[PDB]
Amino acid sequence: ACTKNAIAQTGFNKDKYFNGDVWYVTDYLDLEPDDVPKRYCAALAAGTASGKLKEALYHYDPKTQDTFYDVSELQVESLGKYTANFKKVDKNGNVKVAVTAGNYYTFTVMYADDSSALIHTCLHKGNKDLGDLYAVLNRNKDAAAGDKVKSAVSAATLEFSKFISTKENNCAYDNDSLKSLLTK
Ligand code: HEM
Repeated sequence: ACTKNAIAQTGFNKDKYFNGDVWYVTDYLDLEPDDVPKRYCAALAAGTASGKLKEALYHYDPKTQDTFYDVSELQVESLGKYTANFKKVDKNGNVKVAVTAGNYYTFTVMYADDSSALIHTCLHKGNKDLGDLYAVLNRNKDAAAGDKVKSAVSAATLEFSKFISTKENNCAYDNDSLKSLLTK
């Protein structure tokens, strides 16, 4: 179960974050892991599509090769804090698993600038027991985390040394499909 009420960035610039470009997860902190894929890859695109906040997601397990895509409309709770009911889609946006109540994640942008971000998410999927996940994002795949986002990790009272890197994972990303999924 999740335990954190993440605080959104003061002065969060929604149009800059939700600009249609891709964010790569470079490092993450799961407060409730199991044995787990310590090795894992994720990226998202965040945009506005004909006046709706949207996110497209891409997950790739570099060992199992398990790959899946999602699209969500984000509903606003407050500036920088959203609730996202997701649908699993193929890369072209065709629905594989419809939106359903109880399949949602929350999404809080704790820090963002033009290149980097720190987010919190709490995923709810069926009767699954999931915990808090923090992710360091970058516009450039595998970029080393800079001092602004690392300071934000510290300011959240987290230890960056505890985050797991995705940079050494033989990750590959379908960023073109993320971009096009925004409309789906
Ligand atoms: C910004 C970040 C993230 C968001 C918003 C996110 C969102 C989601 C969503 C919506 C699902 C369910 C998709 C579906 O069933 O249609 C999912 C599943 C999953 N995610 Fe992520 N995720 C993110 C980052 C990560 C990271 C970095 C990892 C590596 C720890 C991760 C590992 C997983 C796994 C293992 C599942 C499968 C859950 C299950 O079905 O048992 N995710 N995620």
